[PDB]
Amino acid sequence: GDVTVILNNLLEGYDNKLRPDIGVKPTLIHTDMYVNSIGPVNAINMEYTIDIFFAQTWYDRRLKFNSTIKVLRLNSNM
Amino acid sequence: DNTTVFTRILDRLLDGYDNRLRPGLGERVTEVKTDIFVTSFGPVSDHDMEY
Repeated sequence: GDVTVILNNLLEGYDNKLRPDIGVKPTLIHTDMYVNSIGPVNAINMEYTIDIFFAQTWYDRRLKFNSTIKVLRLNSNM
Repeated sequence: DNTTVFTRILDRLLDGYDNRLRPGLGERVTEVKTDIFVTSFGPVSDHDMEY
């Protein structure tokens, strides 16, 4: 209901071609890695396989809202 | 001309519908009932430890 309103307000007038803080300061990104498995290591091709969950977190002051909802839990749609 | 009435039904279903929100987001937990029918249990690959 009102999560739709929050989402529509967040994206209205929003440019995803521009990183947050485009001309102010570098965007700081904190990264986490969960390693599901480190696959076979074939020396023939000098390569190895790895399966991970790759987490990235950063601040976007354009994605700032005020509501009783504290976190928006979304899928890949957005 | 069932086409127009059914087109209206679908359009009304998708009007004001937000697919970024799971059903019952506000006041419920979405319960998904799952079921698998295996049409073929493929070959098992020992070398890759997979099937």
